[PDB]
Amino acid sequence: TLFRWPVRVYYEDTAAGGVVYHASYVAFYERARTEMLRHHHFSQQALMAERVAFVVRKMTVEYYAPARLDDMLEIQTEITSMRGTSLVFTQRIVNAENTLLNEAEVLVVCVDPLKMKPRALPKSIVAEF
Amino acid sequence: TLFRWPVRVYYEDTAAGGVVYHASYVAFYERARTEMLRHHHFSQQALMAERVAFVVRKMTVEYYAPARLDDMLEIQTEITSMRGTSLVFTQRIVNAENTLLNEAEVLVVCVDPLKMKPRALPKSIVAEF
Amino acid sequence: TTLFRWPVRVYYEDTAAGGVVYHASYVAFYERARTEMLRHHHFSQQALMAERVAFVVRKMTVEYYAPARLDDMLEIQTEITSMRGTSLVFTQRIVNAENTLLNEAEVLVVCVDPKPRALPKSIVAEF
Amino acid sequence: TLFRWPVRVYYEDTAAGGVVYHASYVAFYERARTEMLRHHHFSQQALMAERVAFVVRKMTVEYYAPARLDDMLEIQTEITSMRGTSLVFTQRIVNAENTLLNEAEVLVVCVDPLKMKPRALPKSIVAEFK
Ligand SMILES: CCCCCC(=O)SCCNC(=O)CCNC(=O)[C@H](O)C(C)(C)COP(=O)(O)OP(=O)(O)OC[C@H]1O[C@@H](n2cnc3c(N)ncnc32)[C@H](O)[C@@H]1OP(=O)(O)O
Repeated sequence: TLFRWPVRVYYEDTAAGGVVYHASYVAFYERARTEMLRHHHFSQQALMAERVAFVVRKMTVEYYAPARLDDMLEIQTEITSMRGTSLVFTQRIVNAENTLLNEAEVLVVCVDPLKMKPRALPKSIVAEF
Repeated sequence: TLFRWPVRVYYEDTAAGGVVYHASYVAFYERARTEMLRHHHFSQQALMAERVAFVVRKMTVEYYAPARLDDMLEIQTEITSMRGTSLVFTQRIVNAENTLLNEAEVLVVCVDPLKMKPRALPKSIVAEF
Repeated sequence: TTLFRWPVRVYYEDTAAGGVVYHASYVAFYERARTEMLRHHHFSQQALMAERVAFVVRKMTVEYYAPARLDDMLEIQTEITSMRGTSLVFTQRIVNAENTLLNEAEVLVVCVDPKPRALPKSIVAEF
Repeated sequence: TLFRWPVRVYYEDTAAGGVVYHASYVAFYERARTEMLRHHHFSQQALMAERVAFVVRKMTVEYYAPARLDDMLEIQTEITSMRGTSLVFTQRIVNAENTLLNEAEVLVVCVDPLKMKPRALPKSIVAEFK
């Protein structure tokens, strides 16, 4: 089920061309994943209490049009796949005119932050999604 | 042919998990492509002179193992495909023990800096690579 | 008075390997708050673009009293405490959810032509 | 006893105004302090494992002139005070033509990172910087 997250573009996100730096979008996507989990009570507390961390294993981003300084964006996020130890997030960013700026597909793996090796998906997360 | 670029990991690149933040690698890869171009005399000055800029159209990043604070990394970069308006860079990151940490494939489009619309690769770029 | 409040959530991108917010991240947080304060007083950046005005930091002093951490919801507090000629001073501080004072800053900002120009009369009148 | 460190300005460091973002200089200064420690044989990743870390307690930065894309900068760094738990770094940034761009003064405090509580500077670090 879709989760929406608003993001304002600030000077820090821009680059010399007047557009958002392409790596800043990657950070925006991470914020939206974090907020989606937070919304489902999967805070860092609840995660690291039942043995977890989440790390990015593979990420594909396709860039169509730029965001500019002071734009108000919407990050849209869905969990489209769940396996043994991993989830796939399907994400995209639109601007206030609903113009599609870029899209991402993010494979995420559940690990142990001390040693960082694949841990099975907690059943709480599987049932929640 | 392979272009090698060293990158040191600083606090600004790390996050609270104690490893490099996944978006930081995207910036590392960009620096290596910039320095690869610079090695062939395609500086920012030479590119502006021939009315050319490069933008990332699509990027896939594979995260195998973490970099940490104080690691001296080597980014390895090769141009593996050259189309009419487009270049594909294949890149990878190893640490000082030559452990493969990370790999990327980057589709880069040639645009004019005025309209940001695609344009044919400069003949010098085609001839050089 | 001019006191403006702005919330900021701490994300992974803001943290560093020590487990706390990287010290340069606070500098960005303070800039967002100045930007939003100006938006609240009807000086969005596209409006400022139309009046030929930009703002650049000339000098800043930051005091780091206690750290912010991943997932903290912070409040940036911002006041314009002086204005004269071409420049103005922002006084800013950051508190966490317990109202612990984490940080404070004094920022000298100069109005420029996107070179130093006098403050707009509307900006001075507003503050 | 100055320590010099070069830094190339990349597209990631620029902002919409065409110049380096004012917070990027702050990161440049941190890199130079880290490299000064590294030149004197100290690794902050290794020190972390010994429950030793350094945090910024106070910083002043003055911006005189901008850096731009592809500039090769030199960060210049000295330790000007050292006592108890703390060090003062005095730093500046010049460009390739030796134009003074930026200056900073940074009060740094040694802490146990587990508790984020100050501690005496390591004896070997004191020995190293006089
Ligand atoms: C390590 C990874 C990061 C790498 C480098 C970075 O980016 S560094 C990240 C940015 N820097 C920081 O986060 C440092 C934050 N500062 C601190 O944690 C602490 O100030 C610190 C141990 C240096 C110093 O603590 P001290 O109390 O011994 O020093 P000092 O007396 O000067 O502190 C001034 C005021 O701050 C208060 N104070 C100190 N620690 C506090 C805390 N944890 N929670 C609430 N208040 C605190 C003091 O009691 C005092 O309050 P009163 O004046 O009201 O009596």
